[PDB]
Amino acid sequence: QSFLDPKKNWLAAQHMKSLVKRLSKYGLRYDDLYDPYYDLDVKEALNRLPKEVVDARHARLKRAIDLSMKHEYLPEDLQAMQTPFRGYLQDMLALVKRERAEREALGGLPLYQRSIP
Amino acid sequence: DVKAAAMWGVAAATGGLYLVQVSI
Amino acid sequence: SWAAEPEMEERKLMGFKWIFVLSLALLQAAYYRRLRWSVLKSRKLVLDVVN
Amino acid sequence: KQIVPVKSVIYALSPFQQKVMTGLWKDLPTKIHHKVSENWISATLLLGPLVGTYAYVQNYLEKEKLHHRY
Amino acid sequence: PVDQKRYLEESCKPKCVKPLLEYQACIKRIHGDDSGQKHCTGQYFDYWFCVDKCVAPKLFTKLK
Amino acid sequence: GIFESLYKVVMRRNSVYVTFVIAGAFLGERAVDYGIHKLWEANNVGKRYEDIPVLGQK
Amino acid sequence: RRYLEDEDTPFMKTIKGATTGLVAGTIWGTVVATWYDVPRVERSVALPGLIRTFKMMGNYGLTFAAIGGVYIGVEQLLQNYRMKRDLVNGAVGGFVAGATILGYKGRSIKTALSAGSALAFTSAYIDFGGQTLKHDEGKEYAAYTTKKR
Amino acid sequence: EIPATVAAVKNPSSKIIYDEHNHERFPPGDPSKRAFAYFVLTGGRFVYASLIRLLVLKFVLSMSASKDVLALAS
Repeated sequence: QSFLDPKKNWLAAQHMKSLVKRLSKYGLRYDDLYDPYYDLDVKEALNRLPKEVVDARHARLKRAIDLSMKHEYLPEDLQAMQTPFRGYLQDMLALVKRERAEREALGGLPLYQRSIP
Repeated sequence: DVKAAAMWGVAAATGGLYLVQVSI
Repeated sequence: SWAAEPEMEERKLMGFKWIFVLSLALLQAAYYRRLRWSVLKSRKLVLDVVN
Repeated sequence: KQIVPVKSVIYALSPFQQKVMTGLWKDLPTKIHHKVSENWISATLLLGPLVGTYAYVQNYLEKEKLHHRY
Repeated sequence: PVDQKRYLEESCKPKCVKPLLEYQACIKRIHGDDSGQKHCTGQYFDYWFCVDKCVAPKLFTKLK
Repeated sequence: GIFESLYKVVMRRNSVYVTFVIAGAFLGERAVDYGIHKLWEANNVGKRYEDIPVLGQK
Repeated sequence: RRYLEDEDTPFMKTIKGATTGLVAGTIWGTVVATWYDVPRVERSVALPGLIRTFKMMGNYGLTFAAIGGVYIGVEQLLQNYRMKRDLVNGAVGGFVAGATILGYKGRSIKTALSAGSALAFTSAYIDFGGQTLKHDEGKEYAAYTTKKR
Repeated sequence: EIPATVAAVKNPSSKIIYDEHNHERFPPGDPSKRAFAYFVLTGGRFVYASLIRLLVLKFVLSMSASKDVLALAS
């Protein structure tokens, strides 16, 4: 997209800078914000993801929650070493969504449905 | 225990006298 | 003013007493919460992750 | 709803082996600086329309009042 | 028994010189009305609000 | 020292602790009432009902 | 006399004090920035010097405006609470401004007590008199008008 | 390359470092100060008991008789 690219848009660049600063404080990637209970496509993608990646995501989430509980951020060195937006879930999420789309198009039934709360 | 029951009765009586406060 | 609010003196006395007593309660409750959360807010966590 | 396991090592200290309320009024200038700097945009957005609208309403009412003064 | 409120309102005229002069100018400009629809109630209210603001603490200082 | 000795005395048993809690609540309420009444009387001098110069002259 | 001069509702008093404090702080920051020399490595460039000057202007203006606003606001609130104006009415306001604003700048309680005491004394010293350089009004200083007796 | 958790598990060290960002620990050796915390909680319980007692009595006496019927008795 044109306006969403930080190179071509100054507003998008400032938004990306602010998002990087916010994520690096708690030391968790952008894809860590995705909730498995939200879409269940994230749930399927994380199920298909390797155990090492899933464990690293869970460790990052635990660290972020502990930092939020302690009312403190990561130290400066760890914030510098933090690398948000290094995707690990977007490709598999897109693959799951494509599979769901083709299943819906060719009749079929949903492989999983969100339970009525 | 007899002593424990007696002390708990004393505590309950003190609470009742704090609540109702008959002749303070 | 007395006829409209004949309970002003008793109300103000009770309010002063309870405001002071409940400020002391707020101090104690903050201490209690910080003591109960002391184990969680002063713990070291090793997680095997850097980024 | 099931708990996910994370490999970790946790060291915790007894609540009675450490200070409780001393860490509250510590690094207060730094805490206040973080509160001010991280939230000045939010405070401006919350109190921006309010103060400007109040000033505009006061000016409009004053203008009408002097206009209808005969 | 003279009125403390009246005495102090008479004594608060210097504090409200500007509203009093504005009210007097309003009266002078409005003098000569044809039928009605004209009044100086705004200047009157401003002047007496200033006087009332000037008079209350001294008023209950003198009153017992 | 003082805190530890008092802790022993009033918390060796939970029933004794509850009795001490009730007694301390009563005594503290009485002391707070006394102090606030003194402050109220000191602030409001000459305005009490007993301070009216005429009470039986009607 | 001073109270009788102008109305000056307390909110407008506080706004005027904050505005004039901001102006004075801007002027003082500009003066300080132009007085203090630039480093040797910064002599060739001018934009970093201008940026430093602007930052000093902003800092001094903000701190002076905060001091003035806090002082005037505390004085006005104390006047409203006590329903009267006295020497200590503005003396306390000076202490609060120094203790809160200047104390936060120094990041120390001792500076807050030291700066607050100095401002409180200065506010009380001027308020001790009629805020007039000369306190004598019976002296003529000039013979211009004839009088019968 | 050894995992941090594995190294911590396999190397039990006497020198243990806590967070200490908002809770300054006592120096190693001083006794636990549990009496002071218990007495602070005891003062708070004084306060809470007073409030509960007065609320209960207020409700009960409100449900009790009123000044109008008390005065009509004569």
